[PDB]
Amino acid sequence: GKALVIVESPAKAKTINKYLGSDYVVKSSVGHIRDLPDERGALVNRMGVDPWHNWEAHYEVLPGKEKVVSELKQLAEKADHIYLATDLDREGEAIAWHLREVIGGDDARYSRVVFNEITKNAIRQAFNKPGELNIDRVNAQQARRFMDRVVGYMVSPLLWKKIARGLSAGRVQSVAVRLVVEREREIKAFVPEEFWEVDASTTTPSGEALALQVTHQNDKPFRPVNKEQTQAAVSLLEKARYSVLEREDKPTTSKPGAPFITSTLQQAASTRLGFGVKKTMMMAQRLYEAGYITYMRTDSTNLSQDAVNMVRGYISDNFGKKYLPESPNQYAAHEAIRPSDVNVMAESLKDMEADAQKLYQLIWRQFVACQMTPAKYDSTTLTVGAGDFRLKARGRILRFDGWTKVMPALRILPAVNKGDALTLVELTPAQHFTKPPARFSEASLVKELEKRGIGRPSTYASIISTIQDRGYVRVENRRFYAEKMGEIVTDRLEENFRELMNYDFTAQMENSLDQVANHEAEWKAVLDHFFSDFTQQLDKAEKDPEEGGMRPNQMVL
Ligand SMILES: Cc1cn([C@H]2C[C@H](O)[C@@H](COP(=O)(O)O)O2)c(=O)[nH]c1=O
Ligand SMILES: Cc1cn([C@H]2C[C@H](O)[C@@H](COP(=O)(O)O)O2)c(=O)[nH]c1=O
Repeated sequence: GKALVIVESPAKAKTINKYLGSDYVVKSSVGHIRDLPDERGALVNRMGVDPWHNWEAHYEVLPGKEKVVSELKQLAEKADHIYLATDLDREGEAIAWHLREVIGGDDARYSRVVFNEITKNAIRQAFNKPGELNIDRVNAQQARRFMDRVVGYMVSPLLWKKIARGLSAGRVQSVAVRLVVEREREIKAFVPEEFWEVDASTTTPSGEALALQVTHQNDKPFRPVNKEQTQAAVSLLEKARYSVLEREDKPTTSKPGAPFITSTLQQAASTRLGFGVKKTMMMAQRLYEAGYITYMRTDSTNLSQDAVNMVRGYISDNFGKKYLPESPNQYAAHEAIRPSDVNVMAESLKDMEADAQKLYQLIWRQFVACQMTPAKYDSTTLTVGAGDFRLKARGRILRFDGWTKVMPALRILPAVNKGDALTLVELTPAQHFTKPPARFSEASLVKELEKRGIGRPSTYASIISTIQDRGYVRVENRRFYAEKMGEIVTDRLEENFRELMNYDFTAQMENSLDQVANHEAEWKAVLDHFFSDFTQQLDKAEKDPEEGGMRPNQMVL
């Protein structure tokens, strides 16, 4: 009469099993078990969903999954209750749904356990008050896959006939590419502008060196545009008398960032560790399944009181009172990506390759740092007057490292009083040129997608990978480049699928899927509205170019 517990991977099973008594029998589904394969029976067949028949779906068991199916049913009868312990997100919710449909039986036999980490306490609480499968979330998850399937299978064929065979269309992927093609064109059309800067080396009364940057000439910002203007300014600066007009000494602080969420974890892992989005999410996943960190698909910077209290204890013991804030820091109930146990160091992780330990370390330090006091600096700003010019010297000295103490080990302005005379040693004119917009990176793109409300913790990685192996954009030197085909398709889609390509409408769809997940909308009605708009767009696109249809990629003579 033992209880059955189902998870989606052997790894999770392994870990969760350590915290489940003998009353439980943990089993992995090993994959999704089941999923998908003016109406056209053949189109509907390929899609596995019927837009013209109220979104009737045809879910099939994946290859070689019937064995696992019969393995679960068999274990299901022997169990008095079935616990679907899939991941906490919608996809996890849908997988749980599919397992229940297959294994069949009374709904009362099923509980949906949710937990953001696989630890003794988290599993305890998760299995103490088991919840029910949330059909709204399942519907929100299926609504998403149905529309993605629709766009994919209905827009792609049009692309094959108008542009090229094999091209793919993606509800969100095409919008993502659009961001890259837009950036590509801003860069292409950028005309670098020349501007100059003049730095001045001076000596304080006490003989110390003081590097100054000219900021103003005649109270207006100093922005010479060419060599002649710079020379004229330089010959004036060469004869001027330098003196400190203002000495601004102010205490400043730097606060630690918020604990990681999916998008910032990917950004930081990419910038600091050079890790790609896929690599990061793959390692993050293994760390989560091994019970080392909380769920890695989140956009919440929340930290549980237990997590906060465990880290504050670590900070007090290992860093001291001055690094412990009066009260815990709170940022912006899911959780941030943090270690499951702060006392587990990156070096102590079992069966994790070097890079996964490094990701853990990144996550660990960010988590610890986020609960530490601010770093304190004594900032100094010197405003120097030189005839009609004003020069600036900015300095900074660390007064208290605070949170930076958990980060790896790492300009001193000389002492000058206002009114002091400075001696000019040398003037250095430097030619600069405005730089075109930076190219999207592994990080900055997810960030841009997060910013525009387009992505989603559990889609960022997928979106980034999907737009790459299909000839639209390519990553070179850890940077995105839009391919000719990416621009060609993006122009076609913007012209004939404007609503589908619109950033706001795309962000709004995410809101609409969230409305479904929160019982504020009904999935089929949301799918109907989407399909209505979609088909209207699609019908015009299929027409001849002279009818306002999509332009073929021909270059007629
Ligand atoms: C994995 C996955 C998650 N999700 C999400 C988005 C939501 O932020 C998250 C859980 O949100 P919820 O608590 O509002 O239901 O699940 C999808 O929409 N599709 C997916 O494939
Ligand atoms: C300036 C900037 C850099 N980055 C990144 C991406 C890379 O991780 C890193 C640049 O390093 P890289 O040249 O070695 O690739 O910083 C962003 O993600 N956004 C930005 O706005």
